[PDB]
Amino acid sequence: MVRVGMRAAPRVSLEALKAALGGLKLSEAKVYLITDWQDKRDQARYALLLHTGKKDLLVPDAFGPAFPGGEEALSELVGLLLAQGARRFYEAVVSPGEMTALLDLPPEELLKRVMAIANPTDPGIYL
Amino acid sequence: REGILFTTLEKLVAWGRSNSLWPATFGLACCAIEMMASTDARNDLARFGSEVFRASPRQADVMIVAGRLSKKMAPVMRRVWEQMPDPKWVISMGACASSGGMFNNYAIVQNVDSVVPVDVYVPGCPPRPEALIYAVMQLQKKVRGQAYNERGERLPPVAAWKRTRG
Amino acid sequence: ASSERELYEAWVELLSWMREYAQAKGVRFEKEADFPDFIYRMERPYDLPTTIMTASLSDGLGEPFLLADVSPRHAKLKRIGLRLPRAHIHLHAHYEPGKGLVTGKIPLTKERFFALADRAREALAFA
Amino acid sequence: MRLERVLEEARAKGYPIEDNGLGNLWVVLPRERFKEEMAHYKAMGFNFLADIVGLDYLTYPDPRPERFAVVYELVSLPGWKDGDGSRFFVRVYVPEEDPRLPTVTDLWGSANFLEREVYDLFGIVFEGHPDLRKILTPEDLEGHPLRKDYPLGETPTLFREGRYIIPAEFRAALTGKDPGLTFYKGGSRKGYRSLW
Amino acid sequence: MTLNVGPQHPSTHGVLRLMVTLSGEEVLEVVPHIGYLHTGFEKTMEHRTYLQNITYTPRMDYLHSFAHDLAYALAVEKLLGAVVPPRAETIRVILNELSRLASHLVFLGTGLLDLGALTPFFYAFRERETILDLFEWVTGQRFHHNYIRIGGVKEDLPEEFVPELKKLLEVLPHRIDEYEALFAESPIFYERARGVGVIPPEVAIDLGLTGGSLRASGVNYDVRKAYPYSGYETYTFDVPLGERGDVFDRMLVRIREMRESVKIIKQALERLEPGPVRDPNPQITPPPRHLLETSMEAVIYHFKHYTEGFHPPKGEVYVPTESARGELGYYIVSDGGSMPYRVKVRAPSFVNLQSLPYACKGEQVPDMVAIIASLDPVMGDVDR
Amino acid sequence: TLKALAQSLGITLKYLFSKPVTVPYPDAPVALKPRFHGRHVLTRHPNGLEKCIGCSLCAAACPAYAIYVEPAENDPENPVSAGERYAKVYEINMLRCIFCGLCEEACPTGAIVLGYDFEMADYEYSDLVYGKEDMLVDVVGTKPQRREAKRTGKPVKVGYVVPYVRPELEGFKAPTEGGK
Amino acid sequence: MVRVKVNDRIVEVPPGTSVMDAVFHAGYDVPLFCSEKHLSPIGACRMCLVRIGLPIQWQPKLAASCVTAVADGMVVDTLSDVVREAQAGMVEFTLLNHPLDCPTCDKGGACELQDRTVEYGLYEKYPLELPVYTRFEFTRRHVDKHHPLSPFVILDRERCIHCKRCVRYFEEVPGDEVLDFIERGVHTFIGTMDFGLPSGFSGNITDICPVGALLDLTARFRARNWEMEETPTTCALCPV
Ligand code: SF4
Ligand code: SF4
Ligand code: SF4
Ligand code: SF4
Ligand code: SF4
Ligand code: FES
Repeated sequence: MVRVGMRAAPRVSLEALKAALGGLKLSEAKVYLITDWQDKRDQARYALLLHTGKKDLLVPDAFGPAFPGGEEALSELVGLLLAQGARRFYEAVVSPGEMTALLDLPPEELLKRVMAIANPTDPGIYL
Repeated sequence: REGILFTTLEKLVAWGRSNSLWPATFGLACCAIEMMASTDARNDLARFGSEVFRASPRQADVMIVAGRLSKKMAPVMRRVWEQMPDPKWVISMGACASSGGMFNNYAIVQNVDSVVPVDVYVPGCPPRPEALIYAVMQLQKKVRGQAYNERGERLPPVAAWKRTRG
Repeated sequence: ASSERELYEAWVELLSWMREYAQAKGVRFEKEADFPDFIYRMERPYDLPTTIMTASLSDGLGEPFLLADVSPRHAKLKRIGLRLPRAHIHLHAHYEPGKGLVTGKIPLTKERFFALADRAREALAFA
Repeated sequence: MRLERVLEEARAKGYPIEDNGLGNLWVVLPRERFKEEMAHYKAMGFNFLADIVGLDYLTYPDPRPERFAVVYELVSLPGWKDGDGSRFFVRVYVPEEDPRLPTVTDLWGSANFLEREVYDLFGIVFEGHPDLRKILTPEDLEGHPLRKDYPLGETPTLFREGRYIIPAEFRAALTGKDPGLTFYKGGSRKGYRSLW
Repeated sequence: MTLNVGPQHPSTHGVLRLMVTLSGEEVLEVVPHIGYLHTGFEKTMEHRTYLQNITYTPRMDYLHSFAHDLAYALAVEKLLGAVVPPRAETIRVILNELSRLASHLVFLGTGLLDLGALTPFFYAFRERETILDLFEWVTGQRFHHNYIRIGGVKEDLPEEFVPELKKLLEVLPHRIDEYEALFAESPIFYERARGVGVIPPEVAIDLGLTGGSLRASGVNYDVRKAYPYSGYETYTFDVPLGERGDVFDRMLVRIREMRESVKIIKQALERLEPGPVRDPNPQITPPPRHLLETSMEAVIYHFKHYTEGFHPPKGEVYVPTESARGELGYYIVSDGGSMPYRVKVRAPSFVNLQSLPYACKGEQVPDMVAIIASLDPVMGDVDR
Repeated sequence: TLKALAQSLGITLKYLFSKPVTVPYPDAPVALKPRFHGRHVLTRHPNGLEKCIGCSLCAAACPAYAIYVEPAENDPENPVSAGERYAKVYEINMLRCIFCGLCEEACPTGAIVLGYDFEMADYEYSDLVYGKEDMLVDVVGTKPQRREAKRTGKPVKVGYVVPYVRPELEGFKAPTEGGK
Repeated sequence: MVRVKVNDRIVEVPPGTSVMDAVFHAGYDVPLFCSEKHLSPIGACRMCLVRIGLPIQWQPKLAASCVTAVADGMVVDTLSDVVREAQAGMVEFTLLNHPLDCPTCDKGGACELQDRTVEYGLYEKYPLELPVYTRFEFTRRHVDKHHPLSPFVILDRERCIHCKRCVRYFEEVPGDEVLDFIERGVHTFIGTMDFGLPSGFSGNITDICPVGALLDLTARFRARNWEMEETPTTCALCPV
């Protein structure tokens, strides 16, 4: 599993993911948006885990309106996922204290946890 | 044209829609049976305008998600909602629908607002049929523009009017 | 018998005396404990005039030099007790009808209690 | 009457017989003898196949032979042609790295959906099944939920101002392998049973 | 025509997905697809106190919920050696038969509406509303009621319950007789149901169709007689049966069952004498709430019981019961902790569904809905 | 069985001429039984002191984990509860709450007791997490009801009537059977 | 090594072993209030009582397994009806004067008194008999409550069950006798004439006290024992 970007750097994370994704087809990939506080999205932060099935890609909690330009970064990100043909979007709810260590767990544990906790979501709520 | 752009016409059409609210039940669990009780001959949601009940989704404005929404049912309910006419509203009935409820696990969606734009929430396990009527009057006066939250804000008539569907 | 009511009344009376001595001498008074039969009474009725079971006079250091307690509403052999900590001194007051509050046979007057408290303060109080 | 002959037949061939003083009976057959033995059981007149229940003993305080254990429930209807009413369980242990077990679908058509369920929840593969398809867990779900190595997947509960609850750290109740909140658990909280 | 009758549409009650392989107006074979209601009780319960689980038992079969409550309570009582008071036992049988009547009412209403006419749903639901008023009177809840306890029941009955129960027991015989008068002499329902629903007892046994649609095919097996648990051994009991299992015989058997249940309720109410309500063993039952202000032992036990709970012995246990949908039971593995090691539920609605492709094999397309409604499925039980 | 069509029509006619049975909520107040599981209330002693000693037993007994209890030390000058401990923060997520009554059942001081209000449907997830001061016996109504009565100036009318309120609800005022 | 038998099981055990440790080494259990790890066992709570045979030659009276040495080939009984009856009685004697604070007690879910009570107390006497929790119907000991002994430690002399843990520790491990009993009989209570609590290791008595007598002032009234999330880690304030 790869980890790109850095926390609280929305545009750096967005550009790093733009470069790293390339021409990868996301028709069978699963996009996990990791966040806290289900209800309040105005101050929410977001991390991303991209489970392609053959390899996974991690981006730390650097998206969302919680950071300057992070809202537009999340919108562009989800828009690009949809453009690349991603259909399966999920929203994972972790505790604020978890969110940091969860990206420091080993890949298999982190991915099993995310797949267990993820909720099917309308990507439109991030557009 | 969405019921807008004239002071009298929009209030009139909102009146019309509010009283003509057409429920389409999406029964999942025991919340669905407690909603079936909201139609019997003790307390009927058959007076305000909800007498008729068209199983088709092309024919109703109100989508009432009644029960626990399993993650395997989420895309089905998603597409049933997308396959509705556009002036449409969403009620989330019961704890399992509103939040994860007492079933906090891999199987159940922890907020139906994740998949569908929810208009009204109604707690309870099950929520009483009269609480559901309170919710539909709540939605009624919401589409009348008579609804406010605890913060003082007026609420838009139609949620799912604010989302980039795709 | 019905002595209980006047016993709790005189208990409130003794508490009033303790508060007055505290305010006069500028020494700390403390309500130590309330009645469990009033805390944990949920719907159950409470007829006692006050809900306070234990009180104390503590010196400047907070270590008590005088302790006073009353038996709960439901206990057998009801009494009121006094204790000088560190002095191995214990007193047991009852209530005799017509006479008043008595330690054994000796009437327990406010003046008696004031003299006992002053001696206790001067001897036991550290600061 | 047919249960007495089952006990007599199992004891003679060295099959362990587990019994609690509450009225429940097991007959644990080895992996080899499982299929043919339960075929013989159906031949003995066991009309009805009630349940196929899979068990993951990973987190059990006492150890067991193998991680997984499958328990079948066989019955003979009392009100049918010649109904005794004899009902009993057959337990069969299954290795962690060999999640195989012959189906009895050919014997009872009841085992069909039950064995599909056991395959869904545990990685237990049933040999000779007409269709081993995931029944209950979502089509895209990865793994087998009910084996203890699979997380329950809880979501925190939410309140007003940063105040949240994590159930796994909020739970006061203890499991069997949980030491408890004191230095140890003894007595009732290491197991308790009243004498009727 | 491999036609996909989707989940919840069109008006297939008990959300289910069907791949009807079918050419014409027959039914070649229905490929069932379930799992749309899977909540994960068998896993979630491993992380709940035994007392907490009493909130989880009604919610699977939410029509006949007190059967779940009773099965689970009895299994735990067997495992930890508890003693049930006789009056508590009588109350438990009354509540179970009452929830049975409610479930039978809802089943028959749903079937008649599913195919047939809409009108007879409302009378059954009026009687169900009277029953739900009884349930509110006693437990403060319509269903999912948290009333049963491991020792017994939560608390005693109010004064007003017995008069209203007698009122309903007096009105019900005429009501059930009215439903029978409408249905049994079926004008169109006869030519709709008599033929359809082929239920050979051999295939019912091979596929394990135990759930109350088996006796409609002429098999006399009821748990309340074969394996008496809650004192039904001490009741005058008629077990209705059917000649050849069809929708007609299924429905009429269930109506006679409702009248017999009413007679059982009358009998139990007659044999009712005052007494205690739950096993006073403090390891099992929380201390009385009145002396929580007096005893240190009371306070400690209250605190410990309501936080940690209690620890049953290490062992596995199972008890069978008869609900309005057939054989029900809990296989409980306890490890000596305050939360159960594992709880597996035998789902009668789940085992009964293996006989659906066979039952509706060759039947009509409109009748594919009636034959499903007549089998009385509950997807909260099936998916679970 | 041709007779059955006629008999069916006849009984349907009889019940047509049977007019009455229904209750018109909200125009008619719903009759609730005394033990109904409604809006949580925190109860006070006759002294006016709150019963709640903040013992988190209602949260520990919560199967949905919907109760958050932050405790604090009673102030002798102006006390809140009967012991040395009271409820500084008492929140219950009605959307997580499953309405057991186990919180009351674990309540040793009888503070938390389920009420009778059911008209608590609201629009926002974050508004359905009820706080202490939304549940005290002194309050009359649910959150949307009160908000409507304030943005309306028209007092709150509850849509229920009961024969009486339970003793555990001491202080809880409700319309009772026609006593008013 | 020494050969011991606990109620159905055989144990090898080093000679200087305590009977209580041989019991737990066999996997059994027994109440434990007065004794503590790294502290001198002295029979005070009298909770560790078991039966001992050294032949069938049973000892006349029950042995305090905390202060009883082990002998080669010794039998120890912890399951006898009489043993469990005596355990319940001692638990009752300990609960005699306790202040009824469990719900409002900061000791919450992890109270050795609570847990050994719920483990061993209320022995099964022999039907649906209506049993009694408490026989003692007199006035309990009421003494000074919630007394700050220092900026970090609070003292509830009522919750004290008069074990020896805190004074024993203060004498042995840090070597600062800044805590001891004052009076005797039932009037015994913990006090000090060295009030500041000078020892730089005073806070451990908070962990040791099996009851809510000695509690942590810096964390008073913050959460209940089960509610807190525990993060096991290492302290980086100094190199130990
Ligand atoms: S909230 Fe309660 S009544 Fe509704 S679906 Fe969930 S369990 Fe059933
Ligand atoms: S009634 Fe609500 S708050 Fe109380 S224990 Fe149940 S879910 Fe928790
Ligand atoms: S159980 Fe009762 S006294 Fe304890 S915190 Fe809850 S409401 Fe307050
Ligand atoms: S010290 Fe233990 S038994 Fe005593 S009040 Fe505290 S928790 Fe309860
Ligand atoms: S204060 Fe605590 S540690 Fe010290 S003697 Fe008392 S119970 Fe034992
Ligand atoms: S444990 Fe041996 S006496 Fe205290």
